[PDB]
Amino acid sequence: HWGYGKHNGPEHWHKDFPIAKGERQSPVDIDTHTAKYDPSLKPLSVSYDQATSLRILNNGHAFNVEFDDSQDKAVLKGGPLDGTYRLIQFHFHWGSLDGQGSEHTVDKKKYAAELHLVHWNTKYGDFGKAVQQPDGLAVLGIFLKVGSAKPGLQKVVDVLDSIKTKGKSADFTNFDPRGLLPESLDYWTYPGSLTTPPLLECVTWIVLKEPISVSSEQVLKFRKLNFNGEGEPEELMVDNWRPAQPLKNRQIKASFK
Ligand SMILES: NS(=O)(=O)c1ccc(-c2ncc(CCl)[se]2)cc1
Ligand SMILES: [Zn+2]
Repeated sequence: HWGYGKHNGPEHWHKDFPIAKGERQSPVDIDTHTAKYDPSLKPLSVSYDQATSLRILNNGHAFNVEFDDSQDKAVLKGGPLDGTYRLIQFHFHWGSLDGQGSEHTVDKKKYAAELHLVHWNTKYGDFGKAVQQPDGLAVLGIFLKVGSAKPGLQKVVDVLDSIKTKGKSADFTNFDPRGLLPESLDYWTYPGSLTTPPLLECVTWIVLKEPISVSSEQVLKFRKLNFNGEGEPEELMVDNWRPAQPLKNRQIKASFK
């Protein structure tokens, strides 16, 4: 029953999930002038050569591209992280209009969309145990702006017709998430949360500075998805983003000068 409408959207979530008003909630605004360069941050390691995508699912809130995480095949390491974090899924948040859609903001600027590559810390054995720990997850966040098409996204865009409604899934093998990465791995990092219920405070956020460009046609196809199930009243899957939350007692660190 939580969602993104007038009666069940982000300002209501605290009633079922009181941690919504917690001390390390996400997303946040990234104030680029107050983030401090941290020369001790190690370089980020994104090792996606052996990634094994399996399936694409409309879960009623976003679409997830799911990966085989039963072995160390697509891993994130380095940066602010200790140990090895395994890719489980990616998804996006987007707007009804190009002027909004991202969850994180940069000096209050909203991008058209935001990609989340979700990874779990292998020392906790599985995703469900990992989300109960303060260092359980690492989410790589990448902003999308509208301009030139992203060739590596098109395979995703073109399957969306087959998962229009909530609960639909489709086979989605051999998708290479390297084709969704900008050139630079310069990032900001801070401790935060899942940005949807249950809003668990288990995430090391790593948000890349360089956006990727996608075409207006690509993002228009995201906006034809539905929040509803098949044979229910059509409600377009748009504006599935949580707004910026208070920073509280946290510092955002930059990997670059
Ligand atoms: N937007 S986000 O990257 O912070 C993010 C990632 C993962 C989840 C969940 N995965 C399984 C869940 C219980 Cl079915 Se909730 C929720 C939110
Ligand atoms: Zn997300």
